[PDB]
Amino acid sequence: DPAGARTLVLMRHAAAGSAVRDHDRPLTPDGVRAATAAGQWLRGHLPAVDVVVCSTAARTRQTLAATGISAQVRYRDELYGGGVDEILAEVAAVPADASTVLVVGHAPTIPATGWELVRQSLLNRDADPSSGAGDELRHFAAGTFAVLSTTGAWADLAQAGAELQLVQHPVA
Repeated sequence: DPAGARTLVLMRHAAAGSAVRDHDRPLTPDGVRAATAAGQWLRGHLPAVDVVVCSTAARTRQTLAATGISAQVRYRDELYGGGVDEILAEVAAVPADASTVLVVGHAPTIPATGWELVRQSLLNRDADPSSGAGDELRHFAAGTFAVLSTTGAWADLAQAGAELQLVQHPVA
């Protein structure tokens, strides 16, 4: 039945400064360091990212740039303030044979998305409904990412859910 797991990385952009338009706010120097560290970790520890879905905001674009990940990128205004359902609709639309997908977006939606996927996966696995699975997402500062795994096709992610593997917190 399953035939391999797909890897989903849900990232909140790194720390950003001030600008006269919110969408133009740049990373701070500490946010650049945090995004750089996150990229180094991702490229050293996970399969190469195949597809990135990224908010059009400067800070999300810049976070991606700082990671050093070269992949096909889908920039989406839907990720600039979209909710869980919008983020999942965009993940569902990626090339189906992608093995590893990175999402670079904003809180609160990014951690909420992870949490919903975890709870759906619990349900599908007939887990104990008092399970604390997903509680690691309770801290999700700028630059954090969660790594999840699913056996479902990308299109089916909302129904299939995903299991949380790790949450990597910013180190700068």
